[PDB]
Amino acid sequence: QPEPDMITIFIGTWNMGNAPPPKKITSWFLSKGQGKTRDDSADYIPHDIYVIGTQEDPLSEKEWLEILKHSLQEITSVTFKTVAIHTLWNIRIVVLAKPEHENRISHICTDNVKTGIANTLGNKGAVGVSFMFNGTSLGFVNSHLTSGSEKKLRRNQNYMNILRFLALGDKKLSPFNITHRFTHLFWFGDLNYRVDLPTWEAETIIQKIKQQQYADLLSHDQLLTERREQKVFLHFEEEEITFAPTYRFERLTRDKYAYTKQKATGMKYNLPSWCDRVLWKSYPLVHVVCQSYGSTSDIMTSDHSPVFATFEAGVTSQFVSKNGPGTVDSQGQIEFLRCYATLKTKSQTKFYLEFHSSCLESFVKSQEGENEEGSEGELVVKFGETLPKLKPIISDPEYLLDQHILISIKSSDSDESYGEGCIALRLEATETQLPIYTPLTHHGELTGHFQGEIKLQTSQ
Ligand SMILES: Cc1ccccc1CNc1nnnn1C
Repeated sequence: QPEPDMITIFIGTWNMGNAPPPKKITSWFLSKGQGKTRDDSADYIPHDIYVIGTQEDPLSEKEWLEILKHSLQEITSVTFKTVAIHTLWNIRIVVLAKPEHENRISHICTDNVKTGIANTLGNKGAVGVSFMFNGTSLGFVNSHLTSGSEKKLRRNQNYMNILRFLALGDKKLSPFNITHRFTHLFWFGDLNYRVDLPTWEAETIIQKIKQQQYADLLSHDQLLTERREQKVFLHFEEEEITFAPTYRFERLTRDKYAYTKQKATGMKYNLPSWCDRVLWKSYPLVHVVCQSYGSTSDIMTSDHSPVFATFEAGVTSQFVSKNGPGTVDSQGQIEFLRCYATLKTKSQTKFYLEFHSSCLESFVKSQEGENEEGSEGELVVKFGETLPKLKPIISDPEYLLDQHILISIKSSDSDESYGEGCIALRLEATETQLPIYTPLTHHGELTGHFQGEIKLQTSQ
């Protein structure tokens, strides 16, 4: 029975509005409703992995698991295995997988982050799950960010706290946050970004929604504008939105948006918004294709509609050779030529690199680089041809060309990372000097760039 080179992943996010669900929620898992929807001919084909994020979830873990499993069993006639479940307050994540994957999944981690301080600590934050699926690392984050149209900068701060402090994936990747630890990272939830238009325009917005004319609304969506301005979710992708705003509905219908200020809302307006979102970030040149992104039309217990997204995702096998794992394969090597880091820092410490990869027995520290002044004020750290030759555990090109090298540039004075990035080994040629490039980030913000050339030797 061959190991897969692709899987499909279902991501759901639903703010349940503290109400129990209706008796039937199958439309959610079938990607049916509005937006980019799944073809009917696929309805009985199970996804490999289902990741369900809820917010304002009033159910126990047991109660929700029973509903989810019975829902999937009805669609697919498969009894899914529970990989992980984790709840912070009323924010929950459930991962379910086909039983045939049970012995492909390992290294399961869960964590949560509570956002805010005093007043603002006690209901918002995030939960996450990570695991290995054969040779591929997968991370999943469900966040419930700060509410309210005038709090976009708080949401952005919530995002940075979650990616700094959520402890998932391989703890040996010490310089790297969750935005670098996984082959594929899915980040979803009630992100709570709003359509930034005047309150007076509420009825005009409703009109536009009834006409399925979303362009003049999406151009004011805070998440799209903040992402464009590099304020949040740097280097994440989102499918185009082609479904109506998923908040704020009158319960028990979808015919009415409930936007007007009420005592129950703290006298705040809730103009129709795309609060409920799915984004992802995958390592360079790894297959990932969004095959659905939409909202259900028939689940009406909450003031939000559920959102679904599904993905094809490339996966790799747990590779064994005669040599690695447990030794190097002298027929393999990775060389960096003429490499330099450009850093936004004002600091004047010396810097060194660390190379981390599961194709290495352990991470590799470089010598210090040579600091020069860039023309437009910046720090350029030159490595020349000084970088250590990396010795992969396996030389087979079917394995090595699918790997990645994480790079951290660290201060010699403090050993703190000033920037992290990632280089794919999925090269156009072996035994050939080829350009490489990654942006560098720290705490998920842009801090610089790393560029140079690579020369990869495989057994072929
Ligand atoms: C509503 C539902 C529930 C469980 C499984 C499938 C479906 C809809 N799919 C379907 N019905 N007839 N043909 N097809 C493709």
